[PDB]
Amino acid sequence: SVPAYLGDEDLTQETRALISSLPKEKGWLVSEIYEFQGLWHTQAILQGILICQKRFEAKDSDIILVTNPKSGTTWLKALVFALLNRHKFPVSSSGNHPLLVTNPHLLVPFLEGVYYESPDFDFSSLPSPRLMNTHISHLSLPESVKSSSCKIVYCCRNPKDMFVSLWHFGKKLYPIEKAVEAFCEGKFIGGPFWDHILEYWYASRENPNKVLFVTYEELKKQTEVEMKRIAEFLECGFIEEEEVREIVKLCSFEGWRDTLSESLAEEIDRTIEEKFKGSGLKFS
Amino acid sequence: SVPAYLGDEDLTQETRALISSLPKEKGWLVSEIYEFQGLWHTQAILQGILICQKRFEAKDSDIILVTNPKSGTTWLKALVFALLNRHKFPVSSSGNHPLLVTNPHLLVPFLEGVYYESPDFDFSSLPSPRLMNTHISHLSLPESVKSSSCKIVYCCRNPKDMFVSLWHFGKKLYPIEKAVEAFCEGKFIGGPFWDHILEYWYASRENPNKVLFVTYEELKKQTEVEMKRIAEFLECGFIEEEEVREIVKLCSFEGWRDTLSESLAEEIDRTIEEKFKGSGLKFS
Repeated sequence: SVPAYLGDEDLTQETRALISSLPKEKGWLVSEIYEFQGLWHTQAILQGILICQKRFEAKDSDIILVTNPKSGTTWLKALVFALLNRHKFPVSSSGNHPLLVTNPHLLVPFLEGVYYESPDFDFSSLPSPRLMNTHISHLSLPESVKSSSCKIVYCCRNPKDMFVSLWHFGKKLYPIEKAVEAFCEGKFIGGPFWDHILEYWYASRENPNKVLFVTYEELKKQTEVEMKRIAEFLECGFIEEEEVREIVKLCSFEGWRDTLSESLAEEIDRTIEEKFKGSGLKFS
Repeated sequence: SVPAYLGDEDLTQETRALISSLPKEKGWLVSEIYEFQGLWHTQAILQGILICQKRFEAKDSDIILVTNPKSGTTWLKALVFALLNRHKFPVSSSGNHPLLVTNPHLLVPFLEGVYYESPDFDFSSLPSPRLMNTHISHLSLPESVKSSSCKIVYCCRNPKDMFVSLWHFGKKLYPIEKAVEAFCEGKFIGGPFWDHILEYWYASRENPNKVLFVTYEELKKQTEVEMKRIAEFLECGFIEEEEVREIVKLCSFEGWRDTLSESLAEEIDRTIEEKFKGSGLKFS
């Protein structure tokens, strides 16, 4: 009858009611999720964001990569990080490049977990500009990130793709057809999914100098194309074609299509089209 | 005729000669390795250690995991980190546990790369006690780590195992028989290998309250056994049997034996036995 007990008890001696007052669901998949600023968070993700907002101090030099919960981010982390550092750490430095020395999930911090398990971590001690990547949805960014001039890179994956993500946990740690109902309803780890996509979409169309929307499927189909387009969203000059090829070349060392059945796909397909009808965002 | 150029140019405007004065090798596998305090480092690893020593401030509360270059450390990182945090983040917290929210290579920092690519990073901002894990060999520890009371966990893998590690790079980025000659000679990324093992061995036998030596092969054979032994090297009380089982159980979601031929194995086998003859350390 009490939220779970996770870390830094101290900062929880005066902050533990807000959490215990939000709507929560249930089932067996996840324990006690809570609805915060419009979305349902696992208790873990929520305690983080909660300070992740109270403390994060953006810098116009930052660059936030936004992705969905549980889908791999390696390549998305290794990729760009390699793009920015082409002179600091030449893409030709092979074994000396940060990607051949340090795991990509230490080089590009997930605030959420940084603030979750290490609430005192000092991001101001990392080098600027900064590269990191998060799960949050628009309307929950650190005041500066919103009122600052960094650069947003939103990396979207088809829901049916993001769905399998959350599903995995339910496989590792009410069949799949049930979990889909929840996903499509929106009271599911990370949803209602059609908003953990549409505001960064309309966010990109509205203020294209701060927010960029890239589909993970196109990032894969034409990697060199999308990268040329990403580097032109937060840079200041020209980028050779061979520059982009040298980067992807370096990063080469880093689904539903086989998990859902036609009906559950169509089911999500029916909600995609609907939720995304008229918005301009069409899913392949 | 100049070492490569890697990051923070600033701190390299007065420090760049030391590097350019150490012995170096060659071949094609690696570019320009340098011998520092007895060992050969890739240029990257060396620039790190170099400040990693000038700056790191140990805390008797720390805990350093020492491992060899390139061999996977996930499970070794996920494992212990889970052991210490059994109350801060209950092993039963499943999806809320730091291991189901943050990649294990961000939770347990590799100083080397932290100091390499982020020289200003403030480790004093992480929570204590601290968990991190490094590649260095004994005689290169931060003054405090040596003159402090933290706790060393050295995780050794058979050389022929560590060898394949360094070899991999030569596969991704002079056949294998040649690389073995270098490994066995010692002027190879990380060697002379029989010392990136024997001082933490005699280090453990000499001061068993600070340095522990665990073979990765036993860590695998009897995971619950070794863990009970690790937790008793840097703790202060009793640990249930089911405690250890709950931890490994949680971490379950996280070679040469097929790469070397009998002759090259025996070749390294001939050097193991020799280098390790009389020392007490015998390899299976």
